[PDB]
Order: sequence, then C-alpha cells, then structure tokens
Amino acid sequence: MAFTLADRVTEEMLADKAALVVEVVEENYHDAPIVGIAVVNEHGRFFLRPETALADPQFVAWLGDETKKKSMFDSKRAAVALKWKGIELCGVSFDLLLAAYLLDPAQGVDDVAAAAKMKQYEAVRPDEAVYGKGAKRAVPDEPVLAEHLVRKAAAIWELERPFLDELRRNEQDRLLVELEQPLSSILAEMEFAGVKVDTKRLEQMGKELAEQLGTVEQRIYELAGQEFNINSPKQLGVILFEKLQLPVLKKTKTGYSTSADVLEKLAPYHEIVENILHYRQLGKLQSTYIEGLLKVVRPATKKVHTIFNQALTQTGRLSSTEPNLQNIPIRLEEGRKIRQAFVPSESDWLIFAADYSQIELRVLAHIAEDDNLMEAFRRDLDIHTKTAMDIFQVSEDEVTPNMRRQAKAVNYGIVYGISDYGLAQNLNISRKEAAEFIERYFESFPGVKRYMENIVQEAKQKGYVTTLLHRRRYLPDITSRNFNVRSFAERMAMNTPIQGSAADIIKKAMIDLNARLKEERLQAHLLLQVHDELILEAPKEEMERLCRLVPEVMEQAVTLRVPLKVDYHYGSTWYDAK
DNA sequence: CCTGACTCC
DNA sequence: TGGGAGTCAGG
Ligand SMILES: Nc1ccn([C@@H]2O[C@H](COP(=O)(O)OP(=O)(O)OP(=O)(O)O)[C@@H](O)[C@H]2O)c(=O)n1
Ligand SMILES: OC[C@H]1O[C@@](CO)(O[C@H]2O[C@H](CO)[C@@H](O)[C@H](O)[C@H]2O)[C@@H](O)[C@@H]1O
Repeated sequence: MAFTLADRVTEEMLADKAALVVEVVEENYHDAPIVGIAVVNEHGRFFLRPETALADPQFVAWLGDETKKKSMFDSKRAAVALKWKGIELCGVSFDLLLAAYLLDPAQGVDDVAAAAKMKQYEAVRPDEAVYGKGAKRAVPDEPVLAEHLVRKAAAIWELERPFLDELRRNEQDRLLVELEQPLSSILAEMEFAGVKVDTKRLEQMGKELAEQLGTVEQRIYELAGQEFNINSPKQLGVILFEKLQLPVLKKTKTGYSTSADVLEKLAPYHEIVENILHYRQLGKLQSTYIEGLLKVVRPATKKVHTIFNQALTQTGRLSSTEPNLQNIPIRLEEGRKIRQAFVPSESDWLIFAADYSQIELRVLAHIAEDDNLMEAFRRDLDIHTKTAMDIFQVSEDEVTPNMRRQAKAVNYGIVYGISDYGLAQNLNISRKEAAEFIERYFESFPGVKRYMENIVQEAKQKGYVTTLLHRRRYLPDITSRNFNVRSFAERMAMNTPIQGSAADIIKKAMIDLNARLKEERLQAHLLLQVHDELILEAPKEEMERLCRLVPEVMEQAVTLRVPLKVDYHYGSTWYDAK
C-alpha cells in the first residue's frame, strides 16, 4: 500500500471528503499526545507529523470546516485530544466505531481491525499488534507507525459504504447519523469541560473517615476476639464460619460467601456482621470516592474529566471511567455527602439536576401495552403503591411503607426477570409468598406477562431484540437446550428493549437539549449523564429558564403511550441539587 | 490477572 | 435462581 510520508501540508490533502486518523495511543486521551496523523482521500494517502499539521493554518482550517467531511474511528477521542490543543474538529460524517457498535455490541469492537473483521477486510493490523500490550506498549519507529495509521485510514475509507449499507438494512442508519454521531460531539464537550471539585472538602472528609475506619476496625477485632484483614473475604470467611461457626448460607466457586445479602441474613446470630457491613461501606468511600477521586483531579484547575464510553454496553447505555462519575454515592447520608464536593466551575453558577421518574416502568407500560399499567401512569398514580394494593390485596390506606418497598422490589424485579427465589432472597421473605407476589403481579398486569412471552418468542425467531429507536442486541443463546444459559438469554430478551429504549430516549433528549441551549444563547451546559438523569451547571440567573426548558425537552424527546415525567432541582453543589 | 466486595441507574 | 455498569484491595 503506497502512501506519502509528507513534510508539509498540501492542497490535495484538504479535499472535501477524507478518511482521517488523529492517533492518540494513551488509553485516557485527556491532555494526551497525538503521535501521528493520516489522511486518505480521492487524491492519495498521506502521513503527517503532528508538529507540522497542527501548526499549519490551512490544515487546522480544514479540520474545523464542517463542510469538509471526515470519516473516522472514535472521533470523540480525536476531538477531545485536539480540544486540549485548542483545535476544533468539525464535519465528522461517519464514525466506524459507533457504526460497528450499532451493528453488534457483543463483538466488543475497539479498534479498526476488529471493525474491519466484520466485513472480512484484512489489509490492516490490530492496534495491540503494533503498539504492544501492558508494560510493553510503545509507539514504533516512524515508518512502522506511518504505515499503520495510513492502513487504518484506508480501512475507514473502504469500509464506510459497506457499514452504511448494513445499517440501512437494520433500519439503523438514522440511529447512527442523527443520534449517536451528534451525541458523540456533545459528550466530547462534556468530558473536556469537566466537573469542578472542592478538594479541600474531600481531604477533610478523608481525614475524618480515616479516624472512623480505625475505630470501627478495632471494634470489629474486639467482637471477633482476633485481628484479621476485614477487606479479605477469604480471611473474613474463616472468622465468620470457622471461628464464630456461623451458618453457611451460600458458597461461591472459591469458598464461603460474605456478600452483603449473606451478612444481613446472619444478623440474628452475631452483631459483628452489622459492624463489618459498615466498615466495608466506609472503606469503599475512602478508597474510591476520596483517595481514588483525588488521584484523578487535575490539580491546577481542580477539575475531573471522565470519559464516557459510548461503544461498550450491550443495551445502548453509556459508561463512565477514570473516574466513574455515574456511581457517586447517594443512598446513605454519610456517602451522599461526597456530592458536596462537586461544585460549579464559575463563581455564582449553580448545579441543576433533572431526572426521569421511573422511565423503565413507563417504557414497560408502552411496550407491553398493558391497560392497567398504562392507566396508572396516564393518571400519575403511585405505581409502587398500586402494585402493593395488588400483591397484598388491600386498599390504598392499608399500604405500609414496607409494603410499598416490597412492591417496589417486585416492580423493578419483574423488569429484570427475577425469580421467586431471587425475590425471596432480596426481601428476606418466605419463597412461597414471593411466588404469590409474582403470580399476583402478572394476574394484575396481564399485558406484561404477554409481553414477556412474546419478546422471548420474537428473540427465538429473529435471533435478536430491538429498542424504540432500532438499537439491537443479538441473543444466540435463546434456543439453548441448557436451562441456565437459555434462561439468562430469556431475561436479556425481556429487559434489553426496556433498558435500551430508555437509553435511546435520554440520548435524544441530550441532543434536543443542546440544540435549545445554543438556540437561546444560554451559558448553561451539560456536565454529566447518569443513565436517567442529566446534570448541568449555569449562571444563577439561568435557573428560572432551565426549570422550564430542561424538563420540557426531556419529557418531549419521544412520544410514548404514557407520559414521561421529569423531576428537577438546583443548588450550590450536586449534593444540594436535591 | 481474577474474584468478590462496594457504588450507581 | 434480577437487568446494565466501574473501581478497589486482596490473593
Ligand atoms: N428493589 C429495587 C429498587 C431499585 N432498583 C434499582 O435502582 C434504581 C433506582 O430505583 P429508585 O430510585 O428507588 O426508583 P423509584 O421508582 O423512583 O423509587 P421511589 O418512587 O420510591 O422514589 C432502579 O432503576 C433500579 O435499577 C432495583 O434494582 N431493585
Ligand atoms: O476512546 C474511547 C474508546 O476507546 C476504546 C478503545 O477503542 O476504549 C479505550 O479507551 C477507554 C477510555 O479510556 C478505556 O476505558 C478502554 O480500556 C480503552 O480500550 C473503546 O472501548 C471506546 O469507546
């Protein structure tokens, strides 16, 4: 494969259609080096050194010109890496990573070679082959690097049409071009903006937490009558089941279980298990949300810059890494206070948080076309209280807080394919009763039962299931004669259209929201998405408008057979936006 | 490196 | 024997 190793940018490299590689080898691309550039177009194939291309006003103009279309793989990586250099990338019309992800998330495509494999294209090497793995990872000699980048660009160039053609067959071309690609740009902005952190506050919490860990730790040793590593499920298992001779409720492949659910069930036998649960909760707060967070905060700006992986989950959700900002504590007050350290990036700005209320159950209502479930949402009746009246068979006045919590476990459990065994274990109730709850639920919501039957049948017949905006998940195990394997696939068939349609909806909402913010020239911008919620920051003056704009855009992103409902709060910190 | 903790939706 | 994720310490 012939290419030019160019010393300067020329006009023919700046055609209005090109495959473009802007190579960043560090896995975390924030403020990461760009090691090489390749361009393939109608005129030839070119390798450029970054020092050259990125200092060249004409190349930089071309990068930022939206009418000059680029085909890429992982354009968000390149866009953010370029942002850290103050260079804008526009005109990305095809992203091979996102295309491959839509065609089959299970393939785990994460380099051009793996995408190319999908079309039996082999004139390109895997990145790991060129760079090496782990401690061996290195950028090779220029001629080797240059050929690799050029070959990746040529693969993207040749693969665009084949991938677009299959997406069109799957009814997924608009999902790529109107949803995932625009979202990629929005996520790039979110990651690059980052979220500001009050490190003084975290360091203080950390100091206090260290004190408390020491106290809980020593009390646990007193209760155990021995010192041991409480963070070692192995050592803990000996203490609990050999020394204290507590009952063994569950084993894993390696030994005794010490899961939270097991320890809770052991509470009637020894008080030490409650202390241990507390200690493990505190230790995670310290290790992860204090120490781990502080490790990744950029010290001069005090911002953290997560990476949203847009091409990983099997259902169409995002994930968040380094750090994960989608699992910041909220359920326990001690941990929830971590959110006090997430603050606005400017003076006199505020945090604004908006979340869909029960979007999975509303989606289930839509997809199952269950009259009773649809009517509950159409009239905004409390769905957990409704299910309680049904499973316990009482009037609304007789529903206690605990009954509602159990009904809630039923409501979400059904969505995730729970068995009577799993429900009984989660609620710690008789399995006979758990089975009755499930039987009563399906008697009350017969449309949901038909849905579960139908979607498993569809998966068996077609080999995959689909979401509202035509995302797909293949389920080859659905016809397995093996009960365990088939059962897991049946649960995925039931759940994926629900979880995945919910992901589709919030993604479309982010695009519609961005458009409106820019339309109204507001300074407000997105910081985070947490599956069914959106977190923004804005100058305090803009709260009144956002209180109207954000929930309307979210509720109207798609139109279902039941309303969507969005709650919203704002405050001086993420904690206070409650 | 894998497992089993913890955290979120 | 409930769906989808990431990080951490221990081994
Ligand atoms: N028994 C439960 C309860 C909750 N969840 C999970 O935790 C998420 C958040 O649940 P939650 O906030 O409690 O849902 P709500 O319906 O909004 O609860 P509530 O009306 O009481 O505020 C759910 O989407 C689900 O993924 C679960 O798996 N099992
Ligand atoms: O840039 C995100 C993009 O890159 C991939 C590899 O193609 O994931 C890499 O980067 C992630 C973000 O740092 C890492 O978490 C991951 O380990 C690394 O392979 C894709 O998975 C992805 O969407």
